[PDB]
Amino acid sequence: AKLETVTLGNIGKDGKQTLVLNPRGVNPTNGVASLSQAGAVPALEKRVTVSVSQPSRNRKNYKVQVKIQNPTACTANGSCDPSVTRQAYADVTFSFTQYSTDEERAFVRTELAALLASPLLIDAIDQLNPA
Amino acid sequence: AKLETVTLGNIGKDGKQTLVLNPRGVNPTNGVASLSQAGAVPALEKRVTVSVSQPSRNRKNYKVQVKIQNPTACTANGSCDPSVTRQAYADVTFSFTQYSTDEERAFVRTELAALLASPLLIDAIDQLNPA
Amino acid sequence: IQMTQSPASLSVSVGETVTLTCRASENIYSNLAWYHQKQGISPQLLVYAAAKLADGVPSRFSGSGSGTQYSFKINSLQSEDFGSYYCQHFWGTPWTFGGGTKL
Amino acid sequence: VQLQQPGTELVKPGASVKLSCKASGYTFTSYSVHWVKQRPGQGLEWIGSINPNNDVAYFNEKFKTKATLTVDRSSSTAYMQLSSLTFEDSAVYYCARGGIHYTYDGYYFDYWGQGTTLTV
Repeated sequence: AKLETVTLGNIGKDGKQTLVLNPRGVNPTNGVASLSQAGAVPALEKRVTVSVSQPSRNRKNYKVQVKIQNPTACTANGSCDPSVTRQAYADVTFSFTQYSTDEERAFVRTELAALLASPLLIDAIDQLNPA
Repeated sequence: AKLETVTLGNIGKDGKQTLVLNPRGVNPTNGVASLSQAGAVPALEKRVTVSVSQPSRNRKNYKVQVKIQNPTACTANGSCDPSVTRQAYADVTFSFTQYSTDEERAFVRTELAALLASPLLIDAIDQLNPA
Repeated sequence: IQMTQSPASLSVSVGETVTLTCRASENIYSNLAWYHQKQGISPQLLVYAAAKLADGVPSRFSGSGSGTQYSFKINSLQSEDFGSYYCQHFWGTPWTFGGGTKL
Repeated sequence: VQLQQPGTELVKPGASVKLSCKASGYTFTSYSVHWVKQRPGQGLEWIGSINPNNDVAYFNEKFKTKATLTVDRSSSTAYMQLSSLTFEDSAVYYCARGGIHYTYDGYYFDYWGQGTTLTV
């Protein structure tokens, strides 16, 4: 539906760290819908973009793509403005079929979420331990 | 760390379904773990693979890749064995860097998890309508 | 999945340990609760995973379970521990609760 | 953290009043809310439950055609309908918060409020 101010609460390694995302408008060229964070500097702010395939009469496949990327920057010595030193990326691409029902797509999405909360993948991401 | 059985309960749409994954051995040519559900026929069952780039002396940047697929099959007329009718894929790729601290790596994983349960992606995946 | 609990009455005076079980029908994994209520007020949570103490309840309650058979026990019965303990499974959707065993 | 839900309600058979449960102290739109029905002399039932954000509903099979439940985010309240009431409905209705809006492992009811003791 129409994108709104998404607020994510109780996240990050423990307890509570809220994160309020404000919409940043759809890109007409390719249709990605952007979200961002109310940061002091426009280039030091976390952002996420979703992109659902446009429904057509003859489209024998669909593709959802969610792309999070958030930067972390320190105050570089010898300059008055902060500069991005590194950033973390994460993209997920669902790929369904023209005949897939809702029970399948909901299943895949919730399975991915529960796997993200699983005791295996939490350590595989936090501590980078291969399985 | 060391992979074992992974149990997911109350998974989505209506919370009526469960899913138990059993380890299926690490591939030794490219280090890809494997998990699968105990299905009727090995050719059709839900599979999950987790791949983490191995630690090395320097490396450019690390990579975590999760890749699930759920095949749905039907008993076609004139045949005695089920044939996989279709399947829905999904994959997520994290791209942390060498100096990434543990806290910010654990922030992306649960930001994605808390975003896959927001209304925006529920509407974007379950019904396939853009924003 | 239907949970069937084990002796409902158990009588027992306040001088001994008491142990009870809450069987599961179709191998629920290690995720079930052990609610406790005293008559006239709302229930309270004691064990919230299988063997984990919930928030601040004193460490005289202890739970443990196999793949499809789980147990709950108390060291000192004491005067307060009464009121038809309950067990609930969280594997499927129905979350059917148990029969309830008074003391 | 506290959930409060009146003390007593009386309808007469045929009518349908909607029970309310107000939660204060834990940022309402982060933990799902569950409803449990206790007979005067029998066990608990687990009517159903929803979470405040994204409004996904989990129902028991028996109560699917009898009760519907919703949220009010502005006042941070949970409502439950009981669209039709017969003689064998006088019970105690507890509202308890348990879980979180993005994990499917912890759903243990820990913070039960008091009852309502419906009478028909």
